[PDB]
Amino acid sequence: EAADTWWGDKDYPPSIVLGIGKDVPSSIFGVTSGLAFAIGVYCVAQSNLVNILSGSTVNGFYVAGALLVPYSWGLHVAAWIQKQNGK
Amino acid sequence: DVSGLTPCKDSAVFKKRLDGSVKKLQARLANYTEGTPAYLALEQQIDQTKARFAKYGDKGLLCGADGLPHLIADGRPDHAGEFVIPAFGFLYIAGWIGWAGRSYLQFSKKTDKPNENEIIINVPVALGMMSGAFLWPLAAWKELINGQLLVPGDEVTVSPR
Amino acid sequence: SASFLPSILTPVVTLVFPGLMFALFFVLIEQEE
Amino acid sequence: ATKFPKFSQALAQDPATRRIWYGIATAHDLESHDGMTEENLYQKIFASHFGHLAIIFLWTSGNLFHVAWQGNFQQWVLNPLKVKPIAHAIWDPHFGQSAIKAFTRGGVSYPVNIATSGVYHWWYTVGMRTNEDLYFGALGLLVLSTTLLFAGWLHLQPKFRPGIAWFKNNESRLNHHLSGLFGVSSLAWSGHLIHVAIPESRGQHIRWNNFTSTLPHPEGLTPFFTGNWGLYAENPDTAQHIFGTSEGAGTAILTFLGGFHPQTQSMWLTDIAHHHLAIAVVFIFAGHMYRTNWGIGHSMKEILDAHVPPKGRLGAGHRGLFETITDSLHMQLGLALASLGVATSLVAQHMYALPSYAFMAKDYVTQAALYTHHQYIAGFLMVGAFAHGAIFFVRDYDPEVNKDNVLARMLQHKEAIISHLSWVSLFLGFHTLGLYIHNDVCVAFGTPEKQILFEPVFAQFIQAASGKALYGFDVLLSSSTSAASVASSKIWLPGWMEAINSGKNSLFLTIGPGDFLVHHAIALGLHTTTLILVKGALDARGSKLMPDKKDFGYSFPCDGPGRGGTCDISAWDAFYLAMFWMLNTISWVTFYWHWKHLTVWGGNAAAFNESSTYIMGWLRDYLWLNSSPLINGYNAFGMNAQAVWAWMFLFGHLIWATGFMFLISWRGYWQELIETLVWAHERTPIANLVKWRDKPVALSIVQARLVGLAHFTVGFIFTFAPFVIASTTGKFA
Amino acid sequence: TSDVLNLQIPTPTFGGSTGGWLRAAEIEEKYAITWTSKKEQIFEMPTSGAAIMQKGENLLYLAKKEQCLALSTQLRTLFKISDYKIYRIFPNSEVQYLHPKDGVFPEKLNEGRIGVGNVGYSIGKNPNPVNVKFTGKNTF
Amino acid sequence: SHSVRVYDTCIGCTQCVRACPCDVLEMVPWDGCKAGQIASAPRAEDCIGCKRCETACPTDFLSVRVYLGSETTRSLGLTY
Amino acid sequence: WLRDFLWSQASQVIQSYGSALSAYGIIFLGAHFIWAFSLMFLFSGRGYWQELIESVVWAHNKLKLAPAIQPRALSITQGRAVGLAHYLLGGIGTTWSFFLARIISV
Amino acid sequence: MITDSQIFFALCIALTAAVLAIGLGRQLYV
Ligand code: CLA
Ligand code: CLA
Ligand code: CLA
Ligand code: CLA
Ligand code: CLA
Ligand code: CLA
Ligand SMILES: CCCCCC(=O)OC\C(C=C=C1C(C)(C)C[C@H](OC(C)=O)C[C@@]1(C)O)=C/C=C/C(C)=C/C=C/C=C(C)/C=C/C=C(\C)C(=O)C[C@@]12O[C@]1(C)C[C@@H](O)CC2(C)C
Ligand SMILES: CC1=C(/C=C/C(C)=C/C=C/C(C)=C/C=C/C=C(C)/C=C/C=C(C)/C=C/C2=C(C)CCCC2(C)C)C(C)(C)CCC1
Ligand SMILES: CC1=C(/C=C/C(C)=C/C=C/C(C)=C\C=C\C=C(C)\C=C\C=C(C)\C=C\C2=C(C)CCCC2(C)C)C(C)(C)CCC1
Ligand SMILES: CC1=C(C/C=C(\C)CCC[C@H](C)CCC[C@H](C)CCCC(C)C)C(=O)c2ccccc2C1=O
Ligand code: SF4
Ligand code: SF4
Repeated sequence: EAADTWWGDKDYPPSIVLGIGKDVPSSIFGVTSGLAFAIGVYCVAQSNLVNILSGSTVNGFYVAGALLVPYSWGLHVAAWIQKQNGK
Repeated sequence: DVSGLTPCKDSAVFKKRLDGSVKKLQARLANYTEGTPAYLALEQQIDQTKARFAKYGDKGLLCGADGLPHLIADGRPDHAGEFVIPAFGFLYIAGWIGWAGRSYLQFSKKTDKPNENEIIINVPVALGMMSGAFLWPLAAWKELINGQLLVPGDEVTVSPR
Repeated sequence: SASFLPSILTPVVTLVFPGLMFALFFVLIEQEE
Repeated sequence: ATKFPKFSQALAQDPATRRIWYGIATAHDLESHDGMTEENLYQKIFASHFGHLAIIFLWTSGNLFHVAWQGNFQQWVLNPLKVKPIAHAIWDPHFGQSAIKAFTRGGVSYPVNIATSGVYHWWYTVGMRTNEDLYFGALGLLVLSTTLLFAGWLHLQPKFRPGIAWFKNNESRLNHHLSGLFGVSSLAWSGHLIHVAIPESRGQHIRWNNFTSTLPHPEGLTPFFTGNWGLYAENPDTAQHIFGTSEGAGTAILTFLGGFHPQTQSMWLTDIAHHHLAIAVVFIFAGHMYRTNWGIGHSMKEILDAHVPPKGRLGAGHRGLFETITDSLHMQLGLALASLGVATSLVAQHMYALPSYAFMAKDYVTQAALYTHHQYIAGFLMVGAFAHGAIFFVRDYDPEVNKDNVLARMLQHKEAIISHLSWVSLFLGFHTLGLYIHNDVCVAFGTPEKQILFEPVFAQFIQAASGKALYGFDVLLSSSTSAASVASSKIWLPGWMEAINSGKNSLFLTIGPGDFLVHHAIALGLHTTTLILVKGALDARGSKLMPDKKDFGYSFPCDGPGRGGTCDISAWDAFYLAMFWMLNTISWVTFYWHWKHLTVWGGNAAAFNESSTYIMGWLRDYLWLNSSPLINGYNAFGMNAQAVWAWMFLFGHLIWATGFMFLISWRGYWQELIETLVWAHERTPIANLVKWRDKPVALSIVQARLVGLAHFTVGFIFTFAPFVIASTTGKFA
Repeated sequence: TSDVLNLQIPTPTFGGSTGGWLRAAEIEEKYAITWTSKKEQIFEMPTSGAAIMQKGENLLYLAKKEQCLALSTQLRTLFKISDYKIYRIFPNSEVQYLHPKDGVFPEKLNEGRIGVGNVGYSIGKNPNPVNVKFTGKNTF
Repeated sequence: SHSVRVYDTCIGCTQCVRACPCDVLEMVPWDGCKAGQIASAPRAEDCIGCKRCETACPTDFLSVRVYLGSETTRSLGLTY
Repeated sequence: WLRDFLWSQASQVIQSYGSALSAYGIIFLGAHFIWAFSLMFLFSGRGYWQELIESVVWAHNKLKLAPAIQPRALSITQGRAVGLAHYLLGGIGTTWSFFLARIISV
Repeated sequence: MITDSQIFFALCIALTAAVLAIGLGRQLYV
């Protein structure tokens, strides 16, 4: 089946909501959240500071780095979850 | 200006509509003898048409490509003679009517025959609430803060679901 | 020669087939235990 | 037993004619049949899915075969703007001579129907050029239908019936659907476009015998493997391409110019393949989400059980929604119909807004018919979704499983929802009817300058923000040296701005006060239909007038004349009432679209802009004016090719009218009439030897409502379709 | 009483109506009502028209139980007759006694009747129809 | 045939039995109310479903309930 | 009939706007509105309207606005009578305006 | 132009599809 993930009677979700990252401490989550946010904002800024062109200027590294902005949202949420859990 | 519209005082199609509107009544005017009240009524209609078109030109309305005034319900301050000021007027009047009805409902509930006070209105008390509903935004706010405007919710009947 | 197929199939299908289906369906309706 | 409702012992013992009607009407209600288990129900539904899919592919194969056999595809390819596409040939022994000469049109010499479904343009874009190609596609779909029928037969066999645990595997099914059925199919369509349809647009002839040795790109897998993916975008088709030939053509397979092909007035074929490739990659990644057999992935139960706001804002969150959705096929079906209705309304908007098939937006008849088609189907699916939600509430909703759920709280405050829908509907109806009647009286009294005409500044602002530059708002895309206008200025902007700022496209039609008023009417229709459907769904389990409505089922006639009267109290009656409102609002939408495009196509948009603000303008300039080619299809002086549309117009009128029979007159009158007829047949000589097996009775109340509603709807469709086809055909503009 | 009916009881004098029993009364099911009168008078038939009821004992054949009970209601609320008996005649000449079953009217209490269909809780405590799914039974 | 049920909110005021046109209902002894009687439905095969009993019940949300079900020659009220 | 009577003779009543016969066009449109408004009562039933009235009464009770004379839906006979009266009024009005605007102008 | 042999081949395939449709409908059965 699955795990009891409901936390409606508690002020914070349990640590098992993080799945494979349920044991990562809060400090690593926050530092990686800040780093991922900075790198992703830099990568998406490299698409408006420099005009993205039809094939000439696409730079797939900036595309792969652009996915860190939604990843940075999940990391700072998981940082709060581990902090309330004491980990 | 807004949405490519021109002012009605600077629109040629508006003036063409003016000329057509007065020319139709002038053509209707030619089969009546002067001094007859039909002739006076028709020239009064012509004067009223001219006054209406002059007022629409002077008020600052915007006409489109069809030469008809277009109202801007945006909320801009220069078009507050449109929707917004009649909006405030209607909101005040509708709140007045609703508060007068609610006050008379409270009074008729507090009497011995609530049913007979609604088909046969207590006219002095009804006029009292009706005239006293002029300060409805303040009285309604006082009742909302005092907790008399709203039933808690566990006291109103509800369907089983 | 494919100029015969409308005049063959359209009457056969459209008339004969649903008439037999209506008769068969009515018989299957009214049969009992 | 041997009686016809073998699935209902209750219906088989009915001595009347109600048995036949209710056995036909309840054949597919697999949940209520006698001795039905869950596993057998799921297996029968799987087999019925296979049969229905085979029916779909047989229908498409029939379309292909008839266009290949009796069509003029050969002549239509050479001249698409002047040759009428052909649906099929006509065989009728009822025709006179003049009907045979009248229906003999196109390049052929036999009586024939002109196709208004746009299948010619669609096949012409995707690489079809000869009748042999259409015939081979018909054979392939025939073999596919045969295979699907055999699969449906096979999965009812004792060793091939899947278990109940296989059907409720949500993670595996969604993974496979999202990856395969969406992404791999989109990837295969992009491959077909690049290999066949794009070379056919450039004059090359690519078929099954030479596609494996002809390179779609001059380099071929070298820009893809090396990473120089921009080499596939270089040298696009110039704006002198001439579709089907090679002058001014390019060697690009994945571009994003944006806008329209200048000759065909449709989107670039290289944009579509690129779009499909992107959607393919996105859908494969999205299907890589749920845990099936290898540890990684999500559990859908944990996601739903976790999503509880911290301090009781949404109650217990979404706890228990996983168990209710999997165990109730009515909730899954309702979600599916709601999403599909949104999808087909979206295709209705986007196929006239952004045409993708070559030489459409110039036929105008396929353009009208496809839009009205998809909008009516959208309304039907939208009503069905709420109907199945009501059915789910009646016989699938567990209150103890959903304790303090996000779904039970919907029933907790249902009165607020119904009352606020009532307020919105009453406000919208009051105000838009008052404005329309005000404009009517002002125009009638000779003073059109006194009309209340509100300029739709919000939607015009949206059009300006998309790039339209006649409203003078000068914002975002309409203004150069803006962040939005600079960031996309060298990918898709110039084609989009040259397509949005011209007056020949349907991209963001210029809108005035009539558009404002009719949009408010559309919002009124949507809110009132939502009112009826939501009230039926939420009061399906009971109300003050009937607190035990769940015991009587989803559909029942009434609860008697007691305690005031209980006519039309079930949720099925709420569906029956909302059907009329759906038909009304879809008619409003299609009237608005048809009149606006009729005025735009004729170069006379001022007629709409002046006459759409009042009701008499609609009545005398759209309906009365455009019925003249339709009702003159046949008259006292002869007939022409629109005689069939005139006949179908009167046909839809008569069906819509005879619906009012069953909708207004109710059972008692007819039951007494039937009893008098029974005496008449029993007490006449010669004819009393013929004896009925089933005792004739009047139609039941719910059956009568269904029959009258079906009549109303069929007459509605069959009186709007001939008008929307013949009025556009009778004007050519 | 018991399942016996006197077939030779005189009938009310009636001129014949087009409201009588059809072919499915000699085939499926037929009903009769017998009552005792004190005087010769005129009553309205449930199948339209007027008939004279005989002084003494009367017998009248109808097609459904509703007609017999409507006639009994007429014989009660009007001129007072309260000893009517309603039967059910089968095509094989078998009669079954229906009204005044236990000998007394159903509105009056009679010791010896067993409650049928009584439910030991209020109507708002019926089970949900989800709990009876795929079982064949109902929540009544 | 329709199914008729009588719930324990009965007060024994006998109006359902009088309102019945098909002799479906009758009064049986009981001890749960002041009148000492509860309605019963021993002849539900003669039910036609006209719900005249439910109109005659004075209790809030009626104690005698008729659920429409299978249709026979009696519940349809057919004279032919 | 449809083409040569109704469609051909409604030209006088639909083009009467801006002239002395414009009241006939106004009454034409209004009688169409009333005739269509009749089908609301003629097709629907009392119980749906009673439940909708309950939903409105909840909001009124919430804002202390419940009338002592309790609002009820129209009875079944009254609903049929209202629908029939509206149907007859709309039909007779449409025919009245159509005939008068046609025959006055020709 | 579609030849007669092609039309008869399509008719044969449709006949086989009809027999399989009858088989499926009688496997769901009445
Ligand atoms: C003064 C009395 C009064 C007041 C304060 C309200 C207040 C309200 N009504 Mg309401 N209503 C009333 C009378 C009143 N109603 C009457 C008489 C009817 C029957 C015609 C209705 C029918 C009605 C419906 C059907 C709906 C509302 C709704 C609403 C709510 C939203 C506002 C709205 O839609 O207004 C619109 C009001 C009307 C259309 C009715 C106005 C009728 C007259 C003009 C008002 C009565 C004045 C009264 C005769 C004054 C006599 C008192 C005097 C002796 C001092 C709001 C709580 C809506 C709701 O639930 O939203 C949450 C909704 O759907 N009402
Ligand atoms: C569902 C698709 C479909 C539809 C609506 C039609 C419709 C029509 N076909 Mg047809 N046809 C189809 C598929 C279809 N065809 C296919 C796939 C073939 C290839 C074998 C043909 C081959 C064909 C020929 C050769 C001829 C027609 C003709 C006709 C016309 C007269 C009806 C008739 O005699 O049909 C007879 C059709 C057949 C014997 C072939 C069977 C049709 C398909 C396979 C059955 C699909 C059933 C469908 C799913 C509905 C199921 C429910 C149903 C049982 C109620 C009519 C317009 C005639 C014509 O042109 O008249 C002018 C004619 O001569 N058809
Ligand atoms: C990758 C593997 C795969 C694939 C391809 C499929 C494919 C399918 N499964 Mg399936 N399934 C799978 C794995 C897979 N399954 C697994 C592993 C399980 C078990 C866990 C199941 C369990 C399962 C069940 C229980 C059922 C299916 C069903 C279906 C069919 C859906 C009906 C249909 O045709 O929709 C096709 C839909 C699309 C192609 C997309 C529609 C949505 C888009 C938005 C439409 C618009 C796109 C585009 C614009 C269209 C325009 C085209 C043109 C006109 C211009 C389809 C054939 C159902 C069925 O029919 O049974 C026979 C069914 O009941 N499957
Ligand atoms: C040591 C690390 C390393 C690095 C940095 C590279 C770098 C590169 N390799 Mg490479 N390679 C490596 C190890 C490495 N290789 C090894 C160990 C092998 C096996 C012996 C190969 C075999 C290989 C082949 C066969 C090819 C390359 C190619 C390339 C170039 C592709 C550039 C690009 O944008 O990709 C384009 C990116 C994409 C098409 C998509 C990117 C998404 C990911 C990275 C896809 C990864 C594969 C994916 C999982 C699907 C494979 C599953 C399979 C079962 C189907 C790039 C220079 C290609 C080339 O042209 O070289 C000049 C090429 O054809 N490599
Ligand atoms: C994917 C879509 C889908 C699916 C799977 C179902 C499936 C189901 N629906 Mg359903 N439904 C749908 C869409 C769907 N519906 C839509 C879109 C609507 C809104 C219109 C509805 C409205 C609806 C209602 C209101 C009800 C169902 C019910 C049911 C269930 C039994 C079906 C039954 O007995 O019909 C058997 C088949 C028939 C009755 C055939 C009737 C034929 C119709 C009336 C058309 C006839 C007109 C004809 C074409 C005229 C010819 C014109 C010509 C002369 C010119 C079944 C689970 C019923 C149920 O059991 O729920 C508890 C129920 O009460 N559905
Ligand atoms: C043209 C025909 C017509 C019209 C006008 C209506 C009108 C209405 N229907 Mg309706 N209906 C119809 C046909 C029609 N129906 C048919 C054929 C059916 C199928 C049976 C239904 C089924 C149906 C259902 C099932 C429902 C409605 C509902 C409604 C109401 C929607 C709210 C609204 O627009 O308030 C605007 C009010 C009107 C348009 C009525 C006219 C009132 C006056 C005359 C307007 C005058 C303008 C101006 C304000 C004058 C100033 C007043 C002055 C004293 C100052 C409204 C009363 C819904 C409802 O009641 O929700 C609240 C609802 O649930 N109807
Ligand atoms: C090195 C940096 C140092 C400073 C930063 C930092 O570390 O602070 C971390 C921190 C606070 C903290 C700290 C603690 C952790 C609590 C404790 C630390 O002490 C330790 C070690 O214990 C100190 C401190 C103060 O740091 C808080 C972090 C907050 C954070 C990181 C908030 C991200 C929101 C993301 C959003 C809203 C994304 C929207 C994303 C959007 C809108 C999109 O995706 C749009 C999208 O188009 C995109 C862009 C790409 C496309 O593909 C996809 C689409 C189209 C959808
Ligand atoms: C009865 C019932 C049911 C059903 C329900 C329904 C039917 C619903 C519907 C619903 C719906 C039908 C919804 C809709 C929605 C929509 C939406 C939600 C939309 C959104 C959109 C968006 C978000 C967008 C945005 C944007 C963009 C992105 C672009 C640009 C612009 C803009 C900003 C606008 C069920 C079965 C569940 C069960 C229970 C009961
Ligand atoms: C700015 C503007 C605009 C907008 C507006 C809006 C958006 C609004 C909103 C509004 C809202 C969103 C509201 C809400 C509300 C809520 C509530 C909740 C209310 C309530 C009320 C009440 C409760 C009342 C009561 C009363 C009184 C006080 C008086 C009378 C009587 C009675 C009792 C009824 C527009 C664009 C149009 C135009 C321009 C201007
Ligand atoms: C709408 C409707 C109702 C609800 C109708 C009600 C409650 C009538 C309300 C009467 C009002 C209060 C009378 C006054 C109407 C307006 C307040 C005044 C409008 C004035 C215009 C001329 C502008 C039913 O009760 C009903 C019953 C049976 C079959 C169909 C229906 C039915 O269709
Ligand atoms: S018999 Fe007809 S009018 Fe009477 S409650 Fe039933 S559905 Fe309503
Ligand atoms: S439904 Fe009619 S016959 Fe049956 S018990 Fe009630 S009142 Fe008597």
